[PDB]
Amino acid sequence: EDPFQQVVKDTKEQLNRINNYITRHNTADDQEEEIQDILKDVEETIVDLDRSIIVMKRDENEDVSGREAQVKNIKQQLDALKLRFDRRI
Amino acid sequence: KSLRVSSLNKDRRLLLREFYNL
Repeated sequence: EDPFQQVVKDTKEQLNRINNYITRHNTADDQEEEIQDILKDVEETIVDLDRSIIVMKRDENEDVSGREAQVKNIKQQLDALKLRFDRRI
Repeated sequence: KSLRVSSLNKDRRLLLREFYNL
């Protein structure tokens, strides 16, 4: 919807897509470089979401607690995924 | 198959643009 919500949605979708892939190829791979590149891009995307929250928080007419909870959730999704990725044997 | 989500990079740039409107 707003640019922030769109990126949130794209990021969860992007993480979910790799997660589905890992389930189907859980052995240690064609997409190995690709997955590393996308995960690093996701890291830097979350930094952008956090900066965006920082600036919005300056506006006393904004409550960023909903956005903060969405970013925390994405970070949890990313952390769970990174471990799955790392542990393919 | 590509794992990449379409419009992800476009959407990030729109975020950063918004970031400089604020």
